Amino acid sequence: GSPELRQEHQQLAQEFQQLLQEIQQLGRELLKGELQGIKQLREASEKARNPEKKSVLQKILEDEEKHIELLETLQQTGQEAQQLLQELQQTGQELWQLGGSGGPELRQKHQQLAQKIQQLLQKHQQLGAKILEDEEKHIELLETILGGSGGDELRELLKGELQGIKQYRELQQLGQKAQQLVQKLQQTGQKLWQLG
Ligand code: HEM
Ligand SMILES: [Cl-]
Ligand SMILES: [Cl-]
Ligand SMILES: [Cl-]
Ligand SMILES: [Zn+2]
Ligand SMILES: [Zn+2]
Repeated sequence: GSPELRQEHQQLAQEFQQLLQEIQQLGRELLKGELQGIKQLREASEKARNPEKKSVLQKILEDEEKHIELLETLQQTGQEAQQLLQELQQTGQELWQLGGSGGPELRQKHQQLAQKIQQLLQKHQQLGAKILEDEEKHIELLETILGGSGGDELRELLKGELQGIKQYRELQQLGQKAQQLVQKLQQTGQKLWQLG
């Protein structure tokens, strides 16, 4: 009944708020690591004398720089979702008291905030998927230049890129969980209105 559904909706929102925090914190860890890996790449690229290696490392570096902008956009998208979550909280606490009374604008605002957060999480997801694909492409490029012996510095770059992919995967994993929570928030909140 409604008591149990209000409890579930409350619990889902608390979980969502924690997950959003963990996402943002991971983005900041991803920024740090990307910045650190770019330092190593720029040095390696500059020091490279083999044409093949130099050209590959320049393409990786070019695109890693672009990752910094994409990650900043991802973090701005997560912050916006946090701002909307605040508003869901305040409007939801008012809906707890008012219910369906008065005109529909409060109800609609809360539904519209939820729709907007779902759209932000889809954007965030897509931007993260774009970064992770390209990070994987840079693994494949590094492997092209890692034939034979030596390549010690290249192996260090590869190891860092592999740690990056681990983190990006975790980022997408949390985003998918967050999107699932938002679906459950929608379903439970719809049930709350249906039960009146
Ligand atoms: C991202 C999606 C959503 C989030 C984070 C969210 C969050 C919240 C929060 C924090 C509350 C106040 C809980 C409390 O009383 O302490 C609330 C209340 C409520 N929400 Fe949502 N909500 C979401 C989507 C929806 C949708 C789509 C609907 C309806 C279509 C809905 C209907 C309600 C209703 C009826 C209440 C009042 C009952 C209550 O306070 O427990 N919510 N929501
Ligand atoms: Cl260079
Ligand atoms: Cl070289
Ligand atoms: Cl590439
Ligand atoms: Zn990257
Ligand atoms: Zn690339």
